[PDB]
Amino acid sequence: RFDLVYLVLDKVDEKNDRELAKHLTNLYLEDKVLPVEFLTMYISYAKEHIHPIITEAAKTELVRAYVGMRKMGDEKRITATTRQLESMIRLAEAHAKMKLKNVVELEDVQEAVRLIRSAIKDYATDPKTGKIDMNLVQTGKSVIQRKLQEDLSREIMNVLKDSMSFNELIKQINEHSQDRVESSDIQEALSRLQQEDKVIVLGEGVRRSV
Amino acid sequence: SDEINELKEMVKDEHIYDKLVRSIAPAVFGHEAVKKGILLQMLGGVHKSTVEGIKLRGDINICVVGDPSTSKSQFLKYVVGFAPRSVYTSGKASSAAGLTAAVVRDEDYTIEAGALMLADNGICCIDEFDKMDISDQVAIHEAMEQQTISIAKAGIHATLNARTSILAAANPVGGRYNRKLSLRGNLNMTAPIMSRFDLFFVILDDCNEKIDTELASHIVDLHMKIEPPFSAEQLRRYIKYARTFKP
Amino acid sequence: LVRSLSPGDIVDVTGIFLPAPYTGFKALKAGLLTETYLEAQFVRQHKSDVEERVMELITSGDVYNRLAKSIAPEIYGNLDVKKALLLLLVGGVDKRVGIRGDINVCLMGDPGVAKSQLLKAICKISPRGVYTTGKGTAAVMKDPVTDEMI
Amino acid sequence: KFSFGQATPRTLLGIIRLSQALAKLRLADMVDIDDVEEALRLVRVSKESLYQE
Amino acid sequence: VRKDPITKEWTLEGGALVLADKGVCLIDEFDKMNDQDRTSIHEAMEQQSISISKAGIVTTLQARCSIIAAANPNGGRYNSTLPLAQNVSLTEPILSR
DNA sequence: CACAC
DNA sequence: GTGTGTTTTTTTTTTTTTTT
Ligand SMILES: Nc1ncnc2c1ncn2[C@@H]1O[C@H](COP(=O)(O)OP(=O)(O)OP(O)(O)=S)[C@@H](O)[C@H]1O
Ligand SMILES: Nc1ncnc2c1ncn2[C@@H]1O[C@H](COP(=O)(O)OP(=O)(O)OP(O)(O)=S)[C@@H](O)[C@H]1O
Ligand SMILES: [Mg+2]
Ligand SMILES: [Mg+2]
Repeated sequence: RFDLVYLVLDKVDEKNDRELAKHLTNLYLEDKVLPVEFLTMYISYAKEHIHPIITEAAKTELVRAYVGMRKMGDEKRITATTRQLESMIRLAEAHAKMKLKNVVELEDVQEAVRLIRSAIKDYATDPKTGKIDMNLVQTGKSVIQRKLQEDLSREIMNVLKDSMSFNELIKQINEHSQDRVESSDIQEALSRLQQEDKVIVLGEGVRRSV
Repeated sequence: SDEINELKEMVKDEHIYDKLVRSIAPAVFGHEAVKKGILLQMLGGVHKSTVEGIKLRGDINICVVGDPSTSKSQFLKYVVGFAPRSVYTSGKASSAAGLTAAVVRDEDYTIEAGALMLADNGICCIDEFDKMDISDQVAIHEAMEQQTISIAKAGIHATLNARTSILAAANPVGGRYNRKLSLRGNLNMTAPIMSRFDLFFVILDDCNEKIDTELASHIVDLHMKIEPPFSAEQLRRYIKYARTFKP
Repeated sequence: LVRSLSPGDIVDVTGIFLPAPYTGFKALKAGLLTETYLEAQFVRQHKSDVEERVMELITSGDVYNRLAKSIAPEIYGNLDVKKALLLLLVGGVDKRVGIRGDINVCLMGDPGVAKSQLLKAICKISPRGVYTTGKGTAAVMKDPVTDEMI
Repeated sequence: KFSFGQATPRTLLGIIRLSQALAKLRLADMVDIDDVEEALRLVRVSKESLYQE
Repeated sequence: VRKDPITKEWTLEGGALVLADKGVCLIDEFDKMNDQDRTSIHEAMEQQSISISKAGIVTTLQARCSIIAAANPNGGRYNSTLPLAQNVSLTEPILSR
């Protein structure tokens, strides 16, 4: 629910580290044109007097930008949000509020879109997803649970061809079925199997299939 | 008298059903099924009671499961802002008191009304129904079924009335809906409570090139100024008039 | 003689010992059992010549090494920690802002190492030095109901 | 090998104040190559202390 | 028991089973409350008495209650092929009463 | 109790 | 002169209880 999330980092690299530390040393030397104060009421005057008004050309620019984002994100992986469209609209309105134009021009639309796209490439992984932000369970994570649920179902059916506790399930899943995967994934997938009524769990102990 | 004439035009209208369906949540494009379900929930049934003293629910309980980008929260906002005696709540349980009620000691035990109490004879707009733990879902099992909550914790024992309509909006398990599994599979929410829900609405954000264009254009056009067949004030009087009916 | 005392004073106070009475109605309730107080008359605290003397110490004794051992003469080893303690006691000065002149160190150490003794010595040697444990600072409000102080 | 060994501008502020204290004990304006060498030696000794053995 | 706000002492007030003495007590969702709360009714449903030995107050109340409880089978559905104990989460002593 | 109302 | 009115206190410390 944040329109912009900035991943401000201090990653090590001697080129920019030299410049930053030199600026720090200049700052140390300092103590022993910029509107420094006029902005604090300039912003208020812009907020009061200026009422941004967004145009139909801005509308078309916004629509094309959003559909382009959806397709570039596009298994057609979901990307960004209609809320992200609301965010670009609001950022373009803000860009209209500054420079005292009170009209959301076309340029503001692509400026806000560029800011949003840069932020998205920042906070998302290298294969920009647009889904990890709204959900901890990413596609590359959801595939793990979808594998574990079917693996558990098949293992149960093989056992029947009857009931075992959690530790025995761990013995024949993490050892030879696959690598040393996390244990709670098994019970999380068993919950999903319970939702589909495929198997039943008899308390903390044994568990069987219907 | 002018409102009498407006109501007479409303009742004598032939496409009044479809017009009201379209007039529900003008801020939302499409999803006419959800609009119809919300309209029915607002109308409700008849809260009959048998001679043996057993009461029969007239409230309608609706759970609208959908992806995070869907318009669940917008529907909840429209309902809470339009339906009288309606409150909004989330599955996070922001209030210290539980979603039903709570008892608190004074420095004696006194009752703090939950989100389920204030919306009595109205609609309890519930968000993030998947976020709330089943520990609180079981607390509303009797509330959304028997319309009552019985509490006997410490020195206080009473049964409070919850004659509310529940509007649940929960994301499917894993955030995104999975059509490969049934509605039971796509939710962590369990059978006994959903058997008490009347209708289930599944809304998905299909990666359709055109549908996204109409959605974006509609949103920007709303940002411009939606023309509903009947206004909210005009609709409320007809809803009140229909509530007087006991078919 | 007012304002000559503070709570952190260990003093030899000489004064007149007088029976402050419960004058009013409480005298009837209590009776001959009176209360006492001292009408203090005198107070004695207990608690560049030195500047030339400290140049003399600087020229003679190597402060970096000698005062390091002087901080913890009864503690053997960890002389570099003692030098760090000297540096903390001296402290930087960068009051100009645009930072801070307080040096802060944490002694995680190891149980059984005389960290507590080092802290006690620092408290006994640092002016305005206080010592406390993690579990006992903070602040309190209106502790006595009668006066209702602030 | 431990990630706590990363150098930060906060370490620079600490080094500056340590050098200030060092010259503070030693007359005035003793912050020079010798002062910063002593401060950096102490800082590196402290850092290696965390990596003792 | 509770400290009296007016007279400042511990006093004992009866619970649900006290008000249902020589009557009936109904327990909806008998499978859904805390087991530590569920075990507090053994003396009440068998000895028909409540013994309190807390805060210096020691007494034995009488609760001639008729306990009627409603539960839900494990998973929400009753598997008839299994023994009853396997279809429930409760123990023998609570089942015995 | 006893001085002040 | 007959008869009043104060002084006069709810802290800190245990024990319980519901949530967390
Ligand atoms: N069909 C639609 N018509 C109009 N607005 C829509 C539609 N679908 C989504 N939106 C808008 O998209 C935004 C996000 O949807 P919400 O109603 O806020 O649901 P939500 O909060 O995303 O649900 P979650 O699961 O809690 S994230 C809101 O501003 C909605 O108005
Ligand atoms: N290097 C040392 N020189 C002199 N005495 C020492 C030395 N190391 C330990 N001691 C003695 O050890 C005791 C102090 O140890 P402590 O400081 O209490 O240990 P500790 O690491 O602080 O454990 P705590 O209190 O749980 S943090 C005193 O009796 C000291 O005399
Ligand atoms: Mg929402
Ligand atoms: Mg110690």
